[PDB]
Amino acid sequence: SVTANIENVKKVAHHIQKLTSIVPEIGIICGSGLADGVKDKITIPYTKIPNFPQTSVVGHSGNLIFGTLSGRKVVVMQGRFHMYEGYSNDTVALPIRVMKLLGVKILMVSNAAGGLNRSLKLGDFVILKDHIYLPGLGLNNILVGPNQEAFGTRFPALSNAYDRDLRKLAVQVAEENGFGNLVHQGVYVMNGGPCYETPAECTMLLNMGCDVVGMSTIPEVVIARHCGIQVFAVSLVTNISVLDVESAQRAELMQSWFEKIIEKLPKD
Amino acid sequence: SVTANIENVKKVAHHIQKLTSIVPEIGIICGSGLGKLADGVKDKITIPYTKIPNFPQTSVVGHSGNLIFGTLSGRKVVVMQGRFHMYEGYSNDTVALPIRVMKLLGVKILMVSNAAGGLNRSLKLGDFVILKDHIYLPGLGLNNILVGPNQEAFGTRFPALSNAYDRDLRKLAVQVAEENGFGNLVHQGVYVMNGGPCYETPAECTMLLNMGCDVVGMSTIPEVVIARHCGIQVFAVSLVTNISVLDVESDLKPNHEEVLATGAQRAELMQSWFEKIIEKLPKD
Amino acid sequence: VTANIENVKKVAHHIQKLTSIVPEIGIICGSGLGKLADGVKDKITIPYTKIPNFPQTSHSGNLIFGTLSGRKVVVMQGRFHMYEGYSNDTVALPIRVMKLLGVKILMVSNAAGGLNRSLKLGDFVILKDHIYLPGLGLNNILVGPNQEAFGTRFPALSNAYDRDLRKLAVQVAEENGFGNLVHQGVYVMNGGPCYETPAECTMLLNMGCDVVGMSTIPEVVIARHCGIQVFAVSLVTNISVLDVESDLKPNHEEVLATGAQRAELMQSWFEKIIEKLPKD
Ligand SMILES: Nc1nc2c(Cc3cccnc3)c[nH]c2c(=O)[nH]1
Ligand SMILES: Nc1nc2c(Cc3cccnc3)c[nH]c2c(=O)[nH]1
Ligand SMILES: Nc1nc2c(Cc3cccnc3)c[nH]c2c(=O)[nH]1
Repeated sequence: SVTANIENVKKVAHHIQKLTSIVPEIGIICGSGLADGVKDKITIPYTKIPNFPQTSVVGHSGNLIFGTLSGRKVVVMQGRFHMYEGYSNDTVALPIRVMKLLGVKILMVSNAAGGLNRSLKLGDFVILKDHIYLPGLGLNNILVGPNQEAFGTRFPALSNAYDRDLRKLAVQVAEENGFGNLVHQGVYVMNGGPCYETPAECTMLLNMGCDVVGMSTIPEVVIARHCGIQVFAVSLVTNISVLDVESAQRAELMQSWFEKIIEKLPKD
Repeated sequence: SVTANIENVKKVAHHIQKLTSIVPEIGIICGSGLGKLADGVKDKITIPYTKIPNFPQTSVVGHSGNLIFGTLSGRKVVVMQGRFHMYEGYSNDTVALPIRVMKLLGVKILMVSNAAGGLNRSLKLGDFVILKDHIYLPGLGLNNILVGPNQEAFGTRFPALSNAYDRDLRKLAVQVAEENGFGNLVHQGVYVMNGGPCYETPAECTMLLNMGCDVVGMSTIPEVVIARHCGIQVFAVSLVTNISVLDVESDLKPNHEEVLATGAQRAELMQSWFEKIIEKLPKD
Repeated sequence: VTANIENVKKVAHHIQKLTSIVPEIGIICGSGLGKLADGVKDKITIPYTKIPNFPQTSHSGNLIFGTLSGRKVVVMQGRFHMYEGYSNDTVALPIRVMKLLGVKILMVSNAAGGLNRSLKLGDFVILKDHIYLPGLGLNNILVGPNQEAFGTRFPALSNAYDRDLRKLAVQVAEENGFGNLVHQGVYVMNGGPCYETPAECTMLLNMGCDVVGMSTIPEVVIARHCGIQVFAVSLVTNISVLDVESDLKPNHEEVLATGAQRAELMQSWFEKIIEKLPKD
């Protein structure tokens, strides 16, 4: 890993700009579980980008996808970097800082999560309105280390981290497209991973006021807000958390939802 | 330290197999209270960690740890004498390797004891608390022993911990305690790991109790996580070596000498308990 | 360099060659103790940069020896915070150096957010206990081989915030007419460097925490480990926001400003405490 400072980020941004003329205004991290629908698209493999972080192979590398979507210029990250895999703070931060320099103003991110809130059902959508960053509370915050002042301040507040206006809009779109009944808003808590929670851990997290639980996202969100990118994030409830020791389907819908949100985003 | 990958683990397992012919089916990590257990082992061969290439090395005021093979209640066991605790600064790979070596040697069941403070207010000094679940605070916080590339030869990328403390082994242990006349000492509860090496402040204890924790210690969970990852069945018990202090105004305090002494007091009972459990384990 | 007896001895001896003051009280100036450094009489200033192997800061820090209310003190101007990326050994060494120099009591101030709903801006919250979130999570300053020359493998934190020093500090505030500003409570450490979200604040409050900050606990842990008595106060520089719907937010400039506002009061308070410390 190398440092996500202005110098290195500039270098990566410029290489990318030589491969495409698209200036992205919206960044999309897709998680669980569209990229096609993107029109006039060019695909850049991470492997073709000097110093861009590399992904988990098996046989297949990640891609950066530029193009348009609902008439908006977007860049899509296909292939994420998760802390449980062992990646450094700098590795996880760089792609987000590269988006900033490329022009990105809004980050949209989806993930899969377990449902703690007892009123949640399988397949529900839970818009993040706040989070609890357990690793960050415990000295593994993605921002630990010298601050890169070119991107943001030493002590960031996370006041309106999940932009309330984007949340309102997303609810409105779901409502008028007839699935407002699947959509909730709640608190996402990050478990460092890679283990699923024990029933005791789930019970503790619920009593902590958490609604859903996952292993991702918060580090990106922290980096995004740090450099002034607006954030929208949703969890797909892919399972109901088990609280007692004694104890691809929604993809099309989710894609359509993001597509219809982007179409209504206020454009400068 | 060497990565706990299949290559390195294989190498260590093979060296050990050259020093003994015992194929262990039960693995025992002696904590507080299992000091005497090591002795009762019959037909035993002792292998010092120092004689095992690439096996992690221990601390014990100079004296090295040992691996002890032999039989116990007619069952073939391997006993780890000397553990690796995270607060000592050991790596994830160091702590994981011994457990993965057991897997390749044939181990099917891991039995582990430890000492812990009593958070649940109904607990008494010297009580036995069988773990039925845990809260892995370091794991929640990105210091999970499994962080890093997954070793697929041993297990999956995203393990569930559904029945981590095998319910059948727990039921059996309760039965053995009951019929041998000490069922009144035995409880079941949730163990929470504090990374250590400090004892908890009263405020921390109060928080952990309200979190739903019954006992608190500094060990064990990492081994249990590695064991479950590679499909070994787990049985674990805490000896309550002290009552957690919840009030800043108190003058009671955790004393490591008193912790060691309680362990030594219940040691004979605990050894007998493990010995009688092993004797009733369903044998393939 | 490892904070072992050999390295600490080396640093202690170098310092002792630059000054004859044997300190009995150690002061870590946080938010509010800016002015305290000045009031120190007969003072010699030693810059960290002149001390071989002493940790380096992020203008350099200084070690200030001298007297204060007739007592011999050493003042650390410039701290080492974990969020900056410093090692356990780096944070621990200065405190271990104090031990060898003669320090018996550590006084520390910091700035914190107010979780307890009864707290007001500019209040003083004497620490009577703490919750060490990084410590619970395997990032305890003491992780690693134990340095036996300084203390035991498994330290208790029974009376970490000496009850007698707390009682005294309350008495001093009371008789000097600001007893109404002073509370006692539980301090929780957030590793940092981010301010807490409303959800995190809500969780921390329900955990039983009164104030939240990013410092102090590691030094306290090292101090208690080697048997130094500890006194620590938080200045409430902001009220924690518990609601996502609010438009109030933590502002570092307002944090700095509140600190500077109460600085004179805080200095006077530490000065009048030291004056009443039982002297061997
Ligand atoms: N911590 C946690 N994460 C998840 C996820 C996210 C995930 C996990 C593994 C593979 N792919 C995605 C889904 N459910 C949960 C959960 O319950 N807890
Ligand atoms: N955190 C915590 N740990 C323990 C232990 C574990 C132990 C092992 C060896 C020596 N000393 C302690 C026992 N009791 C406690 C406890 O109360 N809290
Ligand atoms: N975590 C947290 N810390 C603080 C502080 C301390 C501080 C020191 C340096 C810069 N900024 C803040 C003051 N208030 C808070 C807070 O609310 N939360």
